[PDB]
Amino acid sequence: EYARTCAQEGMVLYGWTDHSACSPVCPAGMEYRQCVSPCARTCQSLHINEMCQERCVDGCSCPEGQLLDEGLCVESTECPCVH
Amino acid sequence: VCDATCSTIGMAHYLTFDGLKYLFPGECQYVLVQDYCGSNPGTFRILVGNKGCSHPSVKCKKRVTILVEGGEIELFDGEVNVKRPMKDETHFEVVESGRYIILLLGKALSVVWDRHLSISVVLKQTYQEKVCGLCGNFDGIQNNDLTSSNLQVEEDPVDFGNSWKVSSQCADTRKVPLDSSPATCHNNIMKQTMVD
Amino acid sequence: DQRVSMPYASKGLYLETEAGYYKLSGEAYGFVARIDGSGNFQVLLSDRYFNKTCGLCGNFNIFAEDDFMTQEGTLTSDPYDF
Ligand SMILES: *[C@@H]1O[C@H](CO)[C@@H](O)[C@H](O)[C@H]1NC(C)=O
Ligand SMILES: [Ca+2]
Ligand SMILES: [Ca+2]
Repeated sequence: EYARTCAQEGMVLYGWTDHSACSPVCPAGMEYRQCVSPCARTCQSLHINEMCQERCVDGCSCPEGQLLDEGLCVESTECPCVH
Repeated sequence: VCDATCSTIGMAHYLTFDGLKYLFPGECQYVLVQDYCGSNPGTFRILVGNKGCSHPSVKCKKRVTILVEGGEIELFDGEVNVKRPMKDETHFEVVESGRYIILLLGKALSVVWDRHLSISVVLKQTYQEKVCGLCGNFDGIQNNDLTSSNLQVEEDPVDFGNSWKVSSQCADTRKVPLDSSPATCHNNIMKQTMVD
Repeated sequence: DQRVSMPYASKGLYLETEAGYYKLSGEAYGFVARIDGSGNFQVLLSDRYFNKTCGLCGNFNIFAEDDFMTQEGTLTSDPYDF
């Protein structure tokens, strides 16, 4: 809690969970990042930008590649199609 | 060839350039029309966003964000707002005349807004298949306006506009069962005649 | 009572997931709620209700001592009966 409560005030902290030996729970493929953008570029997404000027929010998210596709992190190569 | 015209007749209906009325109740933000389509520079990115507008009512106040010349001018709630002025101000123009907000943006682009819901963008002879979105491609062919963002024609428009939402994680709309009577006129044959 | 799927956007309330965590946004009504995986309610609320609200999360004023004003309105020292 203390992490977020400071973060809300306008001053965020970084990497504190690295040595704390406690990470908040998240499903497979993701673990807790800090200050990920809400507009997670997913798999079946339109490539538009500079509308998501929202503030930055903490939470768990995929690795660098491994785009989101239906609640899991899957590699960008295997983005399916839909019909 | 003349100057075509999108439209939003009512809350959830859409008329294409080539002319194709179709039904699409949405609640997310959607790409009405743009230029960034396939193999193009992508000058303008007119968007539209409705809220509480799957069922038409006194709700469904629209929001419109139009993205041209690296600017951010948008409108809703009666007035227009400049969030980011664009570079070439010379082409910019606003004509608040009568009931409308006539709004030019260039040589071959113009927007009209009834202050309430309607969005009637007007494009010139310039493009001729250089755009895509919910209004189709502006090619003259009238039965290829449902070419989804994944580059295939779809038969069912409710799946189409789902392909054109911006936030790719919001709620896509629901395939409604087809009938001649909306919710109120459903099994309300009396009212159904008076409305008729 | 009817279990619905997710996401869900009726009546101006977008019920979405963000960063693997569930969100409920009421921006028209000026709030954002969410939950994490472990279960930790959080409410981001707009300054429009400055000095107005009163509930279990206290009033949105500046002070942090007076925000036990009961459903009648009574500054109660106890954080429990409140
Ligand atoms: C809160 O409202 C009360 C009653 O109207 C008023 O007396 C008081 O000055 C207000 N305080 C703040 C911090 O706005
Ligand atoms: Ca066409
Ligand atoms: Ca307080």
